[PDB]
Amino acid sequence: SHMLKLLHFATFQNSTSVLVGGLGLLGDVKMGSLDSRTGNIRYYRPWLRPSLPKGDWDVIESSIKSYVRDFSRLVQMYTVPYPFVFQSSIGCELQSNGTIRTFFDIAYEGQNFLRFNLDAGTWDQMQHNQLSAKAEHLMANASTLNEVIQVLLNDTCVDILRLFIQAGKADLERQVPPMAVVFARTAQLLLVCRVTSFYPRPIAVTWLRDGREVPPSPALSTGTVLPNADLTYQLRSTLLVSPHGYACRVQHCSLGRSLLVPWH
Amino acid sequence: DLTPKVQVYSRFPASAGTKNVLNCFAAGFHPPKISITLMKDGVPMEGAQYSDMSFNDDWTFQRLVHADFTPSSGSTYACKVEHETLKEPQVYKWDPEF
Ligand SMILES: *[C@@H]1O[C@H](CO)[C@@H](O)[C@H](O)[C@H]1NC(C)=O
Ligand SMILES: *[C@@H]1O[C@H](CO)[C@@H](O)[C@H](O)[C@H]1NC(C)=O
Ligand SMILES: *[C@@H]1O[C@H](CO)[C@@H](O)[C@H](O)[C@H]1NC(C)=O
Ligand SMILES: [Cl-]
Repeated sequence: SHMLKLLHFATFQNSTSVLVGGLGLLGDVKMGSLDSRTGNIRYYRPWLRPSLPKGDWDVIESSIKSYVRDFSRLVQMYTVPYPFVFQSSIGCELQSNGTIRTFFDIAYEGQNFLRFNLDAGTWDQMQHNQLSAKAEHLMANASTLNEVIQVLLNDTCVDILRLFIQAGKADLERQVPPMAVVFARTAQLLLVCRVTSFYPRPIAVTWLRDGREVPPSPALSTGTVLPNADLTYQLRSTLLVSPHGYACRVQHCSLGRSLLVPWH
Repeated sequence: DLTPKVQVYSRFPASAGTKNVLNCFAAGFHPPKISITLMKDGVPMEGAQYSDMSFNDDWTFQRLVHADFTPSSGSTYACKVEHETLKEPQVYKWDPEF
């Protein structure tokens, strides 16, 4: 599975002022972003620019900048009091299947507000209120744009995806092994397994009691995955125990075989 | 709106006099405007770098702030966060075990 995702957001501060940002992602690899001051696209990965000719880049940049500009203009024209925020998430995903999933969602005040329907080439209203109803009817009226959106999502996004999978294969296939320590915190005792340095993000950290997986309960917290700045990840998992043998088990694709760290 | 959820943690298990990176990650917040400042002994840390603002599949914004550091015994480290959901700036101390 691979995914190409473009993210955009906009805070409308008043009728003439809007702070925009945007990001391009290939899985969790940041391809580039939108300079929130000049609006010029910045490219973060060296394989990007040579993967397409200049003319294609020019069309991509101009379409991004028109999208952003037209978005702000539509909102100001048709809205509801300042300040508020819109977001977009636009892209496609390729399974190993060969199966394509496309997405084009707009959020408003942090909730799904409009969603593109690829097969019908129209818009689904996502909020049960007048603003979302208006937006849906307005966008339903743009037949030609919607025909073009269908091709952008189903053909051009996918084609660029396939090509980016090949051009950026080094990023995508990069792996970094986890490092893990176990220590106890005063509590009962709270055992902590802290894992860092791993890439890619999927991982399985479990506790063993005498070689046996401790089942889920409120005694066992597995935390949430946290990012490091060098595009690796960190996790902490804990187990409330009473002073059995305990070890933390870390399974990760960089390992094929798992990391086993005993509590001492 | 949604108040930020903040974690402060180092890149590696910390050790006095050993080079490391201090991370402050704010997440789950809305609107995106927020100040995040890594602090050492009550003052902003030098060398702080700010990730691009981004948001997760459920639309909540997040940001990672990080700085190279060499923790020493006796210094204290924190991340200070201002967001409109907060009546005042909130100081999250680094627990040198995390
Ligand atoms: C809109 O916002 C900006 C910056 O906050 C300000 O400089 C500008 O004059 C504002 N416009 C109005 C009509 O208040
Ligand atoms: C999307 O693309 C594939 C061809 O690559 C096609 O079989 C499928 O029907 C397309 N769906 C739409 C709505 O165009
Ligand atoms: C869509 O177009 C119709 C007829 O062309 C028009 O009367 C209507 O107001 C439009 N709907 C919106 C929301 O603009
Ligand atoms: Cl780092």
